[PDB]
Amino acid sequence: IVGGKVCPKGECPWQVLLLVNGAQLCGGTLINTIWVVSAAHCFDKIKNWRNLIAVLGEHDLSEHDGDEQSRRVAQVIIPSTYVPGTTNHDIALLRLHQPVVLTDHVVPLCLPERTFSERTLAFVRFSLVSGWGQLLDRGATALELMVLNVPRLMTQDCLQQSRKVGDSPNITEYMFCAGYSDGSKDSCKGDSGGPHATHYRGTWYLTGIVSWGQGCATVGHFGVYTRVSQYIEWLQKLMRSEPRPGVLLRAPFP
Amino acid sequence: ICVNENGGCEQYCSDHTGTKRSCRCHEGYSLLADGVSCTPTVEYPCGKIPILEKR
Ligand SMILES: CCOc1cc([C@@H](Nc2ccc3c(N)nccc3c2)C(=O)NCc2ccccc2S(=O)(=O)C(C)C)ccc1OC(C)C
Ligand SMILES: [Ca+2]
Repeated sequence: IVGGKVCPKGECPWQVLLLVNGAQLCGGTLINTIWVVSAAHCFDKIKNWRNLIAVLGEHDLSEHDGDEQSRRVAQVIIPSTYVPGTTNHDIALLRLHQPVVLTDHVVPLCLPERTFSERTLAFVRFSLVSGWGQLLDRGATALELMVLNVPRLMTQDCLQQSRKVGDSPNITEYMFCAGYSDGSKDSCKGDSGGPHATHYRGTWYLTGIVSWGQGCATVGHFGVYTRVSQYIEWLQKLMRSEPRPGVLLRAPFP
Repeated sequence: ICVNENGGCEQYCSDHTGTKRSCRCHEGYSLLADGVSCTPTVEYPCGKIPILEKR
């Protein structure tokens, strides 16, 4: 997160930290006691599927305070339409091996209904983005959870307000832009998979996933987020499904 | 009705027989008698920050 602030301990209680061999991989969002939503691209280079850990109640990476809860990731479900090394359909649904225990520091974010998300949530201008990613472009990652408030843009306006680049991916209906073109505030690579959380009438909801962009808080470029509202039915149907052998599962989308 | 201002609902809105509307809540919440408001039924409902709620 570039140009944000420290999320006070327990204020982003749905934030997930994904680890592979004890190293920082990505972020994620807890949606209930056993399921985590993250980005499909976080798993593009994974070879050891059995060393994937999700940490809930995390805040400061340098110290163990006792509120952290670690769980093995039993399953990583990716849509059939997602192609590794590309940007479209950037979403993963993670099943934890054992449920986490809800506490003041571990709370799920609401996965909203599609209609509510499209009709109401998509019109809330500002939303929070969080993670332990890069504090600057080509800079060090954060030791404490960082949070940034970003405004959402209509795709036409994002394309009109952006500096044109070669081989730059298209902004599909499975994505949305959010952030600033002035190079001061963005989510970045280490924040990938993390939540884009929207407040509505006293409750927070999952509207986006940190997905991609140019560089990191690059002038003339906005952050691109997976548009979670396209995946509600897909996510809900999978959460009602029985676990399958093997970590990675590709599931038909739609 | 749901199309405009969330049909007055705090959370989810379902349209019915023309002029009818039903508000609904996410699990861990129940709808109040006003027919729009959602109240938590559990200790840790989704989308609420306990440290802020207890403050
Ligand atoms: C669909 C994802 O595609 C991309 C992801 C990223 C990185 N992520 C982000 C996220 C938000 C960003 C933002 N808001 N502003 C600026 C830059 C941003 C960069 C990234 O994760 N890099 C590392 C990476 C990239 C792709 C597969 C595995 C990995 S990885 O194995 O390192 C994994 C640990 C993330 C960069 C370029 C991408 O695509 C190009 C074609 C435009
Ligand atoms: Ca810690």
